[PDB]
Amino acid sequence: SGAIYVGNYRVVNRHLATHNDWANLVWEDSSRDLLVSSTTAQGCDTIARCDCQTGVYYCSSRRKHYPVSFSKPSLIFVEASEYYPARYQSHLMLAVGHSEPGDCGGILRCQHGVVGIVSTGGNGLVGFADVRDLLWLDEE
Ligand SMILES: CN(C)C(=O)Cn1ncc2ccccc21
Ligand SMILES: [Zn+2]
Repeated sequence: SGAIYVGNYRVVNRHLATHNDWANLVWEDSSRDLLVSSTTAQGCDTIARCDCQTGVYYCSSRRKHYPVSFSKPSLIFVEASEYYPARYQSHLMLAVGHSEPGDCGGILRCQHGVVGIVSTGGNGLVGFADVRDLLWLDEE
């Protein structure tokens, strides 16, 4: 579990979105595993605006933050998990590291702020859903 809180937005994995998220929907995209809902209070997070390929991510299944190198957001085939069939996911970054299903929502961060959230795992990789292209998160 985990979310990004930027302005009056809550950014979550689409597959972990609550009824309250869907009832306050701003934008969702299954291919990215992202959903954004509206909040009443303002959030503490800053979104990175950059093409960094190094950062640090939170792994709940280890209670640890790990420094990683990661690929640029791409369209990638993801094998079946407890929450999705095998499919193509877009805007996905991969790194070498530990990821189980419950790790989804952990933040990946660089020197510029939040890059994305854990969205995939298995076979020694962790996949992150990028948010740095979503420039509208920074306003309105
Ligand atoms: C201000 N908002 C919410 C948006 O632009 C949301 N958004 N983000 C990407 C994207 C792709 C097509 C259509 C809407 C999309
Ligand atoms: Zn950066």
